[PDB]
Amino acid sequence: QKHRVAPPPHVPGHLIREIDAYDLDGLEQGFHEAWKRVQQPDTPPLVWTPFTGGHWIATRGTLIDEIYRSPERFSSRVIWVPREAGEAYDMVPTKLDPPEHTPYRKAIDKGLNLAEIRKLEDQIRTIAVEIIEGFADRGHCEFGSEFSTVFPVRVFLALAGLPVEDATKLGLLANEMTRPSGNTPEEQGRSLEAANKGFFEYVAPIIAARRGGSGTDLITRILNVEIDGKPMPDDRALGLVSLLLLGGLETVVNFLGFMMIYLSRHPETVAEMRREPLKLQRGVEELFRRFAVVSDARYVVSDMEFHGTMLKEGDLILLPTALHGLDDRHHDDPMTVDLSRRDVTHSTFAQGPHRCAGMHLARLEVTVMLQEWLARIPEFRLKDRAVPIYHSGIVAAVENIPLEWEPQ
Ligand code: HEM
Ligand SMILES: CC1(C)[C@H]2CC(=O)[C@]1(C)C[C@H]2O
Repeated sequence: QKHRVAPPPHVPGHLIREIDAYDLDGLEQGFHEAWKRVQQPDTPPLVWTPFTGGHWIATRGTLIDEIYRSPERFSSRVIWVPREAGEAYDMVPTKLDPPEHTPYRKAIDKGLNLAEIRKLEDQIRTIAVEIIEGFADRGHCEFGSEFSTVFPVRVFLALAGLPVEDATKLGLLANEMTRPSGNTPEEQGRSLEAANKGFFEYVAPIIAARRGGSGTDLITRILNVEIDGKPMPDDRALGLVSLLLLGGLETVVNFLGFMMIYLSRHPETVAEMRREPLKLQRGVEELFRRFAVVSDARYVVSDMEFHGTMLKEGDLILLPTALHGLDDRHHDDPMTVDLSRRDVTHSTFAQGPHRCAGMHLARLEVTVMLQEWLARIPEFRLKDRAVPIYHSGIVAAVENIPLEWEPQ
């Protein structure tokens, strides 16, 4: 039974749509397919749902892109639905608008910029190869539990200088951040609050140990960047390091599952990558267009009319990033991966000042993964009659991906 709120006076009945971002209609056929059901030919650009506390949903790529690019009109002071969870959320610098955001993003970029990420290629490759060689001769694996949940976590924990044994603890907190438990906005607010506290408890001793530290790990490097000519304050550092863990543990893991389910059903596309290695390298961004996983929100700063829609200060707008990359008004045949597509524009990493700081790392992990996978498992398929299981939320998830091949 679903919790419902009544529409506020400024929301007209013709814009109401019953959409549950934490359990989308049609989700059993796929996360991306379920969001695409919302984006019908005559669907208004902004629709309002009475679920998850009541909130708007942007249904077209142009609005999603514009909202992300417009922090003065759409603030990050709340970026989660329901509102109770968004108010409890404390990660840095995602809760900040410019100019407070700027010095912290500069600090993060010191650790995650493209030049720094390029240095990581070979250690990423050795992690990938080690895992793949564990099952490549077997002729089958469960891709989720044997690879996609293992490879990016091992990469990030090594990069962050953290013990691999912490993977389970951190994954459980991350699950409750992005798909918080509860049948009620207040309940989900409390679940996110508890997970966010778990992250802060975990990172606080690490921060204390690495301030002024001599380590070369990502945390030491970012933590010791000065903010306004001074050491980063404790409150900001806790949210900053927690956000790095959240991005490192619950983004690429889920992206890889969706990507691999598609490739397993499209052997002609896999064969193109095999025959043309540059098409793989140049085609990775088209994968990011096609397999968005994040759906988060912004806070309407002022009463306004936006794309013909009356919004009130404090209204929340959910931005399902899949509805940019998969918008048929932006991309012809949007559900098809076309490695040669010239225009790959998407909001999978969002836009504007908060555009994903980890995107260089994400791109490199995916590129190295495909290169090492195809070198050892060049052909593969989804097990006959297998049914992946899908979850929707602020970050989408998929599990049960049994793959099969003839060992080479
Ligand atoms: C498939 C992979 C990934 C996707 C789809 C993704 C998506 C996103 C999105 C949509 C945002 C903007 C959130 C908002 O402000 O509303 C973001 C921000 C961010 N991401 Fe990623 N991300 C990915 C990988 C990573 C990785 C591996 C890291 C490594 C730590 C990371 C770190 C960050 C950080 C620090 C920010 C905050 C940037 C800021 O506020 O200025 N992300 N990401
Ligand atoms: C929405 C995000 C994916 C993005 C900002 C968050 O809080 C994330 C959950 C991690 C980071 O990459």
